[PDB]
Amino acid sequence: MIEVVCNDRLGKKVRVKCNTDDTIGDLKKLIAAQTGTRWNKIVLKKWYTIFKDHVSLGDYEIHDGMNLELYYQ
Repeated sequence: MIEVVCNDRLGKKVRVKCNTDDTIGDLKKLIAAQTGTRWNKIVLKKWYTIFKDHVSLGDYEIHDGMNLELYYQ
């Protein structure tokens, strides 16, 4: 299992729950299909890494309990 906190730099705090097996596309939908912040305009990047759907929480060094930057524009 892998927990990922989606810190809304815009002005909010929304924690998420997923796992290594999960992918970027799924994660994007996890938040988008909850708070309604889309999955395209939303800037979901941990520190500064391009989160591509063709992955599984690994290419960007993912751990079970980390924070991610969430910029809304």
